[PDB]
Amino acid sequence: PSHKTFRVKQKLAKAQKQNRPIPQWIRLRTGNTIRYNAKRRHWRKTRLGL
Amino acid sequence: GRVIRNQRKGRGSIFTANTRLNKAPAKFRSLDYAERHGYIRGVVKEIIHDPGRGAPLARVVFNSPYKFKKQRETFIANEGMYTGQFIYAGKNAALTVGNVLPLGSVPEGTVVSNVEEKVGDRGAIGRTSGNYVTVVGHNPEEGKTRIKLPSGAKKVVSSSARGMIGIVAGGGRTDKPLLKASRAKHKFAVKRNSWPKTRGVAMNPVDHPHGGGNHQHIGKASTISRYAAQGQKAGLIAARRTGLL
Amino acid sequence: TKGTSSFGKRHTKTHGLCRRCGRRSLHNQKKVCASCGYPAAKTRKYNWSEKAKRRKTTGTGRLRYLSTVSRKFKNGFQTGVPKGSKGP
Amino acid sequence: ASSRVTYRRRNPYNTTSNKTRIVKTPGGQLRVLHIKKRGTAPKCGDCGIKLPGVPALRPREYAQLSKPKKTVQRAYGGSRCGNCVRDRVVRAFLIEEQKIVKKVLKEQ
RNA sequence: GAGACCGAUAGCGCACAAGUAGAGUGAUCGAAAGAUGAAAAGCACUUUGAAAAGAGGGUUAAAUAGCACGUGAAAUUGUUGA
RNA sequence: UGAAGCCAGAGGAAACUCUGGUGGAGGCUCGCAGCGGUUCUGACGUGCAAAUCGAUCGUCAAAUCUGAGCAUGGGGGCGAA
RNA sequence: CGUGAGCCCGGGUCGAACGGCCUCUAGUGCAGAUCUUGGUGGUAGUAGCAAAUACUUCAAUGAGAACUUGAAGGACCGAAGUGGGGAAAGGUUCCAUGUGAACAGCGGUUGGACAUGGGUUAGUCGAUCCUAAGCCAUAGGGAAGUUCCGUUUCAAAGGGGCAGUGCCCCGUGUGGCGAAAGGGAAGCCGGUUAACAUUCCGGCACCUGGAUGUGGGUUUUGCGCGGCAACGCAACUGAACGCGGAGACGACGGCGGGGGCCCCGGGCAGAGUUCUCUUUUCUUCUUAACGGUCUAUCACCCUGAAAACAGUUUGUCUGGAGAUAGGGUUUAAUGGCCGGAAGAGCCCGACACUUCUGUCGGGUCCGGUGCGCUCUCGACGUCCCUUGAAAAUCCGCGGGAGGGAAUAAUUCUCACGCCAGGUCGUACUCAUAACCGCAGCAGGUCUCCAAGGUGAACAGCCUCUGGUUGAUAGAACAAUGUAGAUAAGGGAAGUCGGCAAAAUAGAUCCGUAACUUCGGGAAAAGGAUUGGCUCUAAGGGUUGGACAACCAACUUAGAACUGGUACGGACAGGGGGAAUCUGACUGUCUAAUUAAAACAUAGCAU
RNA sequence: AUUAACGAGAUUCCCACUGUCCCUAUCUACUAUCUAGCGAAACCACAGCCAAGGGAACGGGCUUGGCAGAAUCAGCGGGGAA
RNA sequence: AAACUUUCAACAACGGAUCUCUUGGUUCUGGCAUCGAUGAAGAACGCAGCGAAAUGCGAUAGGUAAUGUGAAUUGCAGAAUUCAGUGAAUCAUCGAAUCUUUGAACGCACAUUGCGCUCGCCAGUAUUCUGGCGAGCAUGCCUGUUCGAGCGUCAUUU
Ligand SMILES: [Mg+2]
Ligand SMILES: [Mg+2]
Ligand SMILES: [Mg+2]
Ligand SMILES: [Mg+2]
Ligand SMILES: [Mg+2]
Ligand SMILES: [Mg+2]
Ligand SMILES: [Mg+2]
Ligand SMILES: [Mg+2]
Ligand SMILES: [Mg+2]
Ligand SMILES: [Mg+2]
Ligand SMILES: [Mg+2]
Ligand SMILES: [Mg+2]
Ligand SMILES: [Mg+2]
Ligand SMILES: [Mg+2]
Ligand SMILES: [Mg+2]
Ligand SMILES: [Mg+2]
Ligand SMILES: [Mg+2]
Ligand SMILES: [Mg+2]
Ligand SMILES: [Mg+2]
Ligand SMILES: [Mg+2]
Ligand SMILES: [Mg+2]
Ligand SMILES: [Mg+2]
Ligand SMILES: [Mg+2]
Ligand SMILES: [Mg+2]
Ligand SMILES: [Mg+2]
Ligand SMILES: [Mg+2]
Ligand SMILES: [Mg+2]
Ligand SMILES: [Mg+2]
Ligand SMILES: [Mg+2]
Ligand SMILES: [Mg+2]
Ligand SMILES: [Mg+2]
Ligand SMILES: [Mg+2]
Ligand SMILES: [Mg+2]
Ligand SMILES: [Mg+2]
Ligand SMILES: [Mg+2]
Ligand SMILES: [Mg+2]
Ligand SMILES: [Mg+2]
Ligand SMILES: [Mg+2]
Ligand SMILES: [Mg+2]
Ligand SMILES: [Mg+2]
Ligand SMILES: [Mg+2]
Ligand SMILES: [Mg+2]
Ligand SMILES: [Mg+2]
Ligand SMILES: [Mg+2]
Ligand SMILES: [Mg+2]
Ligand SMILES: [Mg+2]
Ligand SMILES: [Mg+2]
Ligand SMILES: [Mg+2]
Ligand SMILES: [Mg+2]
Ligand SMILES: [Mg+2]
Ligand SMILES: [Mg+2]
Ligand SMILES: [Mg+2]
Ligand SMILES: [Mg+2]
Ligand SMILES: [Mg+2]
Ligand SMILES: [Mg+2]
Ligand SMILES: [Mg+2]
Ligand SMILES: [Mg+2]
Ligand SMILES: [Mg+2]
Ligand SMILES: [Mg+2]
Ligand SMILES: [Mg+2]
Ligand SMILES: [Mg+2]
Repeated sequence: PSHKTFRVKQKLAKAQKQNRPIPQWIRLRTGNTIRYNAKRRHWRKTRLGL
Repeated sequence: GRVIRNQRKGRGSIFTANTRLNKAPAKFRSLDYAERHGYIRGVVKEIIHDPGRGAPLARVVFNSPYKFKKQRETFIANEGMYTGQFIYAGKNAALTVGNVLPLGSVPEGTVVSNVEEKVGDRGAIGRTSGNYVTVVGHNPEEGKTRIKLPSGAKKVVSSSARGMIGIVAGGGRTDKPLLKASRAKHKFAVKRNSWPKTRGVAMNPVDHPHGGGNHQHIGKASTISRYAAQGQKAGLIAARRTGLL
Repeated sequence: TKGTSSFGKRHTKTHGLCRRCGRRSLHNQKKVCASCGYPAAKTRKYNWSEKAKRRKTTGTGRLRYLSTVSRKFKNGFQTGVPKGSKGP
Repeated sequence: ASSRVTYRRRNPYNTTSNKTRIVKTPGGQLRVLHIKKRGTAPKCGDCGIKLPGVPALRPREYAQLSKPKKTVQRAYGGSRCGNCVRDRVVRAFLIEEQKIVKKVLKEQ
């Protein structure tokens, strides 16, 4: 809601910075296995559970 | 079976009394030096309605004999009391309607209300609408007074027990049919959650001792022993007799 | 109408976030966590759930202080400086 | 055309604290102004009739008025009405006189 | 420190960003997923296409190893032949 | 639709009885929204839907409907059953 | 090769280990267990992608356009909306720029998708403060214990003054949490962004707290005057303690006042139509918080003393406990006027301009009506065996403690002047795509604002402001369907059964039975009328003395004329009667097969 | 036992009314139908023409006969003890 | 005859079996005894040149000090003065520190980044008001200190 309860608003800030794709330069690190962000979250797919 | 309805009433939480609209309880003022040897005077400020009671209450204001303050107190009004009336309470109070006197200083044959069984128990007997206590006789050798209760039972109380001269207000209340499920519903809505009652004979055997059967009937006698085991007392408990009187 | 129709009336949020365990299991009316049991001092866990203890046990976090205890013991809880270090 | 209006606060219900009146602004728009409850005139302590001479405001607003504006210049001021103050003067005098009469009768 | 143990549907649920992603109001439930090559040398350049890509051409011992990558069975499918 | 109460007029010896208004009572009545769910045993019945859709229907000033906060916890609760 | 389980060889692929023989060892041999896990078929390019009325033309973009965009036309929602806001819930879905794949069950150049950036500004809004139902500490008491009870008790419980201690005064009693819908200090208008606004900018205010100066007021027998009174004035001392008020309260009914909306005239401007007609159809003509000032129901005061009783409401109440009448005081503004404030906003016209979007001129008016709608206020009234929260907080009064000038003090409840107002939320959706239902699901989810016509009417139907034109499309028109319908003559012969459909239906007038608890039945049953046009009559207000003049909008009644005898012309809208069984009635339940005679109820009895 | 009023309660009859019926016919919209795109599921020992006989006493298979000619589209509800 | 259906082979598909491996598991054996009010385990939020996760760390934040080694890190420029360096590194060791909000969690609460009280310093005309900074204020129990209460009680004055 628009009434946010600052503790809750602090979790929402964490959730949107975490929802980013992986930098390109990580895919070239001489022994890398990381290929794509497997913890991607979308508001139409999965609930944050707050 | 399961726990029957009359067993669940002792736990509460839906069966507790509704008392939001009920303000201070109706009782005398604490027995003190003024009332023990003499009398004190109070003024009926206003007569009010107490939800779920049926008899009007009167808020009477006295003067504190020690502190320079007015002690509010809610009595149970008698038929005849009015706002601005002077109320006298004490051993030496005059015998008029609305005055609070010890039962030992009141002649036999009178009519009093809000009698107390024990000295200091500020009002126990005769507090509903049209009910009252009659003084049958005295016995000053040991200071005991024989009274008659609204139920018709005689009883002996201390001659120092107090009481209010007259008959409680609101008499004749139960002489008008309610005529409607609403009028019963509103009557009990301010008292507690006890309406309506499903018939036990219409229940299932899991729910009540009477439930079950291909016909609605009570299998055994409706008269239940005095010492039944808390879940068997679902009838006429310890009936000396039954049938039409 | 206990199915699809009744699920539309469901916007009340019985359980909220807990200060001690960070799970959405703090009952809002009872004010008691359903996971760590937090009105209380003693963390909630039972021996009839081996998985529940495993998820909550000592090796599952940062170990901000116990990770250093092992090294301190192995050197015998030293104090001081290594025999003439630079600067007082 | 359309002349409908909206609440200017986040309370969407027709509660007692959410009372509004419609105005027309200098810009030509119909708007709502959220209005507080109206005050209640102070009543007499004895009979309960509205006291003349004292305004009707909310309880906190009386702290803003000057002293003469909150009371009349009689004995019991803006607390009891004139008819009740007049009765108190007569009651005090008559009962005190009767007490003196009862007194001198007692010793004689 | 070892083994007459298991060897990626096995061995702990987890050989991997595993008590993770995800489900449930909650107590709790809980996976799948290893392997190019010795070395990225991970296909410059030309041409068709809007593009993905294709065809030449090049790297490599090998692309019948092209990141959908060691080998590549069967079920099932396409073309050719009988 | 029109209960008390109120106004005017008429009849009668009286008791009292009639007439016209006013008034606006009722767990009254027709009926829209809301609430419900009688029939078609209609549609659908690997559905729009793990119970919905259409017409028809019950109630509609109250024992009506309803939000949030709170209480009752499993041989326990709660139940116009 | 072997009877066989199997073994061996040749050919192709592949790139790092493996085999025979003798003993030892075992998690050692699969066709099944509605076996387990993973993968793949036929069915099959099949069922299907059919509720919510509906799209078409041109141009641009683009490789590509039914579902991108602009223009034009045609439509729908039709104010209890497909509109404008919010509460819960969601969490960046908001905005700009760009886009390969995947998603949008057809496409896609488009997107709530993907990628990169940006976006939420408060003393005045809300939380924060108070308490409610209730929850948890403390003192204590149980329990082996996790803990249970207890919330004022069988407790030595706390709160302030004066100069890190000293000295005083009171004490009945001594905690916290609990509402973004309850109580509550205080902000309005105009402008501004791609995205914020009672929050930014400009103007103009208000409240609280703290300091403190000037002016004014009071006082030389110390704490103001006026009025008969209701009370008034810019101030005009007031300690402990006590008293009172506000906060602070139901549902419904008609009535009166006010704001907004609707409606009708005239005027100034602009637009539409103009074969003909219409002095015509439509649109703008506005005034916030705040500071004053003048009025507005009740009520109260003074004079006076009423029957021939009077005053008086739609509603019958008031009056020797003082009415009518006359004169006054006062609570109540969302009322008039002034400031704010025309300098704003809006509407026209004339020129600038490369952009910056610039300049100038004119105007922004005056009335009426109403069982109209909505909100609100007020006085009455009805109902209750139903009487319809509490606390923080503020104020008044009683009381008279202390203090206070005659040369300066003093009320800092008067005016002005000074300083400060911390923390968190603030974007967006609020739903036939942003919530829950496995989903972009015909389901479900609280609330505010609510135009014109017809009409009794937030009934149905059509339209305006605003918003959509979204739901796979094209062509044919077989059977069988689903939905909507009509049928000659008969009229329930169909069927377990009039199931389904048809018929009746609004308003006005007439007429209305048995039975009855006398209240009903009853809209009983059953009849007649209804359009258009031209008239006539009745039902009012204001100012001047059964009159005259100037206004007003609806309702009812009567009569001619008229028509393919049609007229509640669509919409909307009771079928009825005679009985039997059962439950008195209103009400309730088996969410998702049973709504009933079952449950409940009032009444009766124990 | 009787009951006025009330009833989406059960029952019988009468009036009106009508496609329930005699006895069917016709019209409209959306499907079904054909096309472009998209595109499942249940089910499945192997399969899919009968008559009789016998048989676990009702066969698609066995025995004896009848017969029997690619590949298909729209309907249909006898059989597959579907 | 083609099409269609069925069978086989080559090639090409779908799928991930088989073979080989392995910074993993499992079992056994040997040694050791070390959490926390000096604030533990756990939780939340942050910190990198370019980072989402993992790992590490805490406003001194992919870390500082100290010691040892001795020339790196690496996906790109950035360190080339750090080349006698008096010293690189995502190194090892680790004895000094830092350690946000919480949590037994401790001023009262907490569904609030809410509400308080004491002391000291600084600024605003300020012992009282406002703001900034620092140090503090839980409960039970123990030993002692000091201030008290009770005709429980002793003696004296009186
Ligand atoms: Mg039963
Ligand atoms: Mg039993
Ligand atoms: Mg039965
Ligand atoms: Mg709910
Ligand atoms: Mg509020
Ligand atoms: Mg005044
Ligand atoms: Mg090779
Ligand atoms: Mg290879
Ligand atoms: Mg391969
Ligand atoms: Mg094969
Ligand atoms: Mg309805
Ligand atoms: Mg339905
Ligand atoms: Mg059906
Ligand atoms: Mg079907
Ligand atoms: Mg409620
Ligand atoms: Mg190799
Ligand atoms: Mg085995
Ligand atoms: Mg096998
Ligand atoms: Mg097998
Ligand atoms: Mg199987
Ligand atoms: Mg098809
Ligand atoms: Mg369909
Ligand atoms: Mg409405
Ligand atoms: Mg809304
Ligand atoms: Mg957008
Ligand atoms: Mg698509
Ligand atoms: Mg596509
Ligand atoms: Mg407790
Ligand atoms: Mg609170
Ligand atoms: Mg609040
Ligand atoms: Mg916006
Ligand atoms: Mg400003
Ligand atoms: Mg004066
Ligand atoms: Mg009050
Ligand atoms: Mg209230
Ligand atoms: Mg003005
Ligand atoms: Mg204001
Ligand atoms: Mg008068
Ligand atoms: Mg006003
Ligand atoms: Mg309303
Ligand atoms: Mg009233
Ligand atoms: Mg905002
Ligand atoms: Mg907003
Ligand atoms: Mg929004
Ligand atoms: Mg909305
Ligand atoms: Mg969803
Ligand atoms: Mg779910
Ligand atoms: Mg009309
Ligand atoms: Mg309408
Ligand atoms: Mg569709
Ligand atoms: Mg027949
Ligand atoms: Mg059911
Ligand atoms: Mg049913
Ligand atoms: Mg019954
Ligand atoms: Mg046969
Ligand atoms: Mg067969
Ligand atoms: Mg044979
Ligand atoms: Mg044969
Ligand atoms: Mg068949
Ligand atoms: Mg069929
Ligand atoms: Mg063969």
